[PDB]
Amino acid sequence: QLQLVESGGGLVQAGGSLRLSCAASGSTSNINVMGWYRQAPGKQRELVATISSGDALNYANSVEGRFTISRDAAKNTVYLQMNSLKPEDSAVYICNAYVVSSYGYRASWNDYWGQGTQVTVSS
Amino acid sequence: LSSKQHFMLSLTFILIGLSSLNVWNTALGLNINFKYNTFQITGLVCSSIVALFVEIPKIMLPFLLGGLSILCAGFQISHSFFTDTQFDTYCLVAFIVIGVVAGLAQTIAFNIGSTMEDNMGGYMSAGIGISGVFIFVINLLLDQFVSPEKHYGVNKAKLLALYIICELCLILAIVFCVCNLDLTNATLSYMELFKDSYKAILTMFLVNWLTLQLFPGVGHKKWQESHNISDYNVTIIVGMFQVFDFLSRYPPNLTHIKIFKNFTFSLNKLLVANSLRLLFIPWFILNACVDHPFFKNIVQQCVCMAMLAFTNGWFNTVPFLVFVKELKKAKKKKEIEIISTFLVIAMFVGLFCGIWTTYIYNLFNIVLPKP
Repeated sequence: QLQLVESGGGLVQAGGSLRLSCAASGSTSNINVMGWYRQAPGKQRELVATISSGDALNYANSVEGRFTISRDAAKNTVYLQMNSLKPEDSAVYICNAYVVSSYGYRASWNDYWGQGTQVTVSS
Repeated sequence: LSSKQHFMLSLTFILIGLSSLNVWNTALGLNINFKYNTFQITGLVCSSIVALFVEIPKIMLPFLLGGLSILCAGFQISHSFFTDTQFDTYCLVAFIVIGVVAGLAQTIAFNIGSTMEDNMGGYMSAGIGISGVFIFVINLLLDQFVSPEKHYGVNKAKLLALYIICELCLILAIVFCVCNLDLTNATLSYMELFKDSYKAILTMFLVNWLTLQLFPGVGHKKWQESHNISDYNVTIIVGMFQVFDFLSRYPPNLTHIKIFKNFTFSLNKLLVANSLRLLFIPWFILNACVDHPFFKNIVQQCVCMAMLAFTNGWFNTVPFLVFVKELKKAKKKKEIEIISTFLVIAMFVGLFCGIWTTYIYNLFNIVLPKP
């Protein structure tokens, strides 16, 4: 199977900074783009930031200039830095992977989701 | 979903792929006439391109598999009790519709595999490869137990045996699919997507355009008609293209191993790798133009086709695995799937353009004189 480990969530004051670490063990080299998705309580899933294998940076329009996401291909770990946290970002962030299964003449993609960490900011 | 149902689903997907490619593999093995192969490839590519854009109903898959089975039955009955002209007309129209139906079946099976957890695209591809290997193995086993009567240029007993094997595989795949599968129920413009991932499209058209340029009608058709290769040796020659082509698509996948670390390299190095593949054209032509004993050798002919077979599949999976690295402006997950649609389209154009440019060599006086 493919397993994802996430750590860094917690309760901090507004305007803080946290570092979220996501790592993959099962699939080593077939991962194409890893990213983070947030799901607010009583709300649907939304995109936060994804980094591809060729260093392609994607972001949500509401997090531009505040979140920095970096990758370390040596150990297949992707880290996300959040700066100046605000109350509306209180949600659960789940790491995501995008694996290509392309044994030939057809490319198929899979989504692997971790358990995720709960991030709440108040006061 | 426990282990038993997962195993059954993997088996039925492998079997669907195997039974879909069985017809093409046995058409290659039986030394069928070249124009039939061209018609089959044209039908397959046209149907695949059409079905990529249109969400065809997913219930019809067993119906077209049964149509494939009855087409094989018609093939048998035409080789049995039809005269030459009607046999030719039938066989050609049947091959066109067979290509169309096989393309539709492949598209439907891949769509079924994609829209479910624990994708079976790898299992279907493994099924196609095992179809090639299985056809080669049964042809090799059948060669020494069948008299070569050569009714209409095709062995009667071999044709009957291979096609009844294909029919039984098709019907048992039908029952497996019915029992297992459930048949009830801001983006950038395409110009930016094309102008960005253009190397991946080009590197995939080139490999399929060149492989299908030679192997159909020059890989073993012109060698045997210019050197009088025995039918026993032809089966080895054609049948080892379809065993090394399947084996060559794995090493790119197991890149984590030290030995296969350099098998997936880059896109820029792929264009220069396809340029070196153009050196296969003189080698294939030279094998059908010189009588000097080294060229008139079974092992050299086998190895020369083996090298083309290995570089075909290996260069057909690399553009799928490395094109995401080269992407610059296509970052959304939706554009990754859209670009991948361009890649498979670029292959079918390569197969379609591959077969027809084989007729370019007809102008050249490649074939040696009969005496």
